[PDB]
Order: sequence, then C-alpha cells, then structure tokens
Amino acid sequence: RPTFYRQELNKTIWEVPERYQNLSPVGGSVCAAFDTKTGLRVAVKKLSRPFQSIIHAKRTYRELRLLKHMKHENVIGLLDVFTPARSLEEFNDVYLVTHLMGADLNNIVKCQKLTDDHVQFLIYQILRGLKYIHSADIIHRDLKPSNLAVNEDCELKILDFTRWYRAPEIMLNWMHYNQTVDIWSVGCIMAELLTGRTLFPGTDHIDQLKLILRLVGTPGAELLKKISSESARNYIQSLTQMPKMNFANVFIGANPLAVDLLEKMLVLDSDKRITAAQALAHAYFAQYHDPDDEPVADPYDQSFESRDLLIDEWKSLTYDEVISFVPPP
Ligand SMILES: CCCCCCCCO[C@@H]1O[C@H](CO)[C@@H](O)[C@H](O)[C@H]1O
Repeated sequence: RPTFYRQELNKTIWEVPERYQNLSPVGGSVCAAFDTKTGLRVAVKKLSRPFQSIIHAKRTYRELRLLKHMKHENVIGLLDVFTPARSLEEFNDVYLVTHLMGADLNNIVKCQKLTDDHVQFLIYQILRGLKYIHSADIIHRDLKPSNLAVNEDCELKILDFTRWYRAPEIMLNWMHYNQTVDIWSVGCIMAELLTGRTLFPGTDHIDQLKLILRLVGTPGAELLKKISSESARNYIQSLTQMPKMNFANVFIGANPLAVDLLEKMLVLDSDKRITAAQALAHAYFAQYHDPDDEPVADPYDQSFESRDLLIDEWKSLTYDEVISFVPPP
C-alpha cells in the first residue's frame, strides 16, 4: 500500500499514490499527471458517484471490468486503478489511470488535410481495435473523432466504454443493436477524414435522420420488409422517395477503393454492413493489413450484465476488482 496525499482541484478532493505528481485538470473529473514512478504523462480519472444508486454501482463495476479486459494497441487500457480506502467498509472512491494521449482525431482533422495514406492508416487502426472489441462481444456504441487518441506518428487508440456519428437504428431506439452500429460510425469518420467535413452534421434528432436519408436514400423494399411496425413502415412511404446517392459522385476524387469501402459501411440495413474483420481484408488497407497481427480478445465473462444486485453487492465486486488488478509490463 503506497502513500496518498490530498489536494483540491477546481472544487473537488483527490487522494492519490504519491507517485502521481503535478495534477492539472483536463476535464468523473480527469487530471493530467506525471508518473514519477515510470516517467510518463498519465490521465487520472476520479469516478463521479460510483456507488450512489444501483444503476451507478452496476455501471462502475461494468466500467472497471471492461477496461480491465482491454489489452490491445489500438484500444485504451488501464495503467492503474486505486482507491484511497483500505477495507471494503471505507471503500467509496475509484480512480483509473491510463495514458495521457495528447491529441484526438477531431483536433487532427480540423488543422491538417490528410492524405489518402493517412486515412488508410487511421481507419485501419480503428478497425483493428474494433475487431478486438467486437471479438469480446462488446459494442462501443459511441465511436467519434473525440473518442480517438492520436500521437505524433499518427498512431491511434480508441477511448470510451454528439449524434453526428450515430447509426440511424440507435436514433430510432430499434433495440438489439448489432456490432455494425460501430461500423456506421467508422464510415462517418472516414468520410470526414476524406473530405475534411462532417458527413452528417444534424442540428437535432430528426435533422440527423433527414441528412442520413438524403445521402443513402429511403429504405429499399428489402429493408422495409423487416420493419415490424405498420407504424414505422408508413411515414417512410409517405416521405419524399429519395434516391440512394452515388458515393462516386459525393466523394469525387477520393481513392475509388476508399469509396467502395464507404458504400460498404454506410448501408442503412445493419445486416448488410461490412464487419470489422472483413473490412481489414478490404483492398484499401492492402498496404497495412496483416492477418497475423490483428489479434482478438480473451473471452469476456459478461454474465453480470443480466443480474440485479444490491448496491453493496456491486461495490464489493468492484472492490474485488480493484484488489485483483495486475498492472501491464
Ligand atoms: C431512418 C429510417 C430507418 C432506418 C433503417 C435502419 C435499419 C438498420 O438495420 C436493421 O438493424 C437491426 C438491428 O437493430 C436488425 O435487426 C435489422 O435486421 C436490420 O435491418
């Protein structure tokens, strides 16, 4: 058990292994810090109201279990996790420590116009991390430029687990989402890397859906066939019957292989969207693809997801997970 010290940043207290120094707010609350032990800049995150309700307590546990399991180059991982509390009885606060990646993809696209080679590599690393996430049977569900950290070498990590990058079926609360909701996201992000502009900058919920329909067109008979509801099913007919656009004509001048990949991500029907593993074999990534260096995750026990427990059950399990934590090499 290390030594802790106390300090107030903005309007909140932090107690941290003394090895963590120069705490400075960045936006639970987050602080950048220097890891005196390893010599590297870190992010330390203090979980808001970890055990306030049953839902929060389950979310805390989910969050830790998830991040504990993420061991991949293109996915954020845990350097450390600590509480100031000795014993479960005292246990009330949880801190997570990860790499301070010092620029995100939004920051990169605003300033620099990226080449074809840049977008192959960036999207390639997204799909690579994504293949690993999906192979644990997890859906990210919030991929966007600000959830993607990028260094000087234009190397990328997925952060996470606005609506411009959200699959239309989440916006319609369709339920049982499949993993290709993240693929939709990747398609929006890639369109934006290619053009420098947000593909679907909706002002609100319906606007979002409006701009989507103008690009990819109103649902095809094959898709309408799958819409359980007389409800949803009409209104659609009643809409200005839009043509699916030619992506060739929208992303004019882009690599035609990139344009083909985009048609395969930005399909309305989630059943027809390319998967992360299939996209990695797409000819667009021929320069970067290596079928032996695109690993999948260990099996992720998420049976907890289906259980309804008492707050103290959730916290104790969270405590076990703090105690069980082994740092990476
Ligand atoms: C905005 C107009 C309608 C949007 C159509 C979105 C269709 C998304 O695709 C749907 O994904 C579901 C998973 O949610 C699958 O069960 C369906 O089989 C599939 O068609």
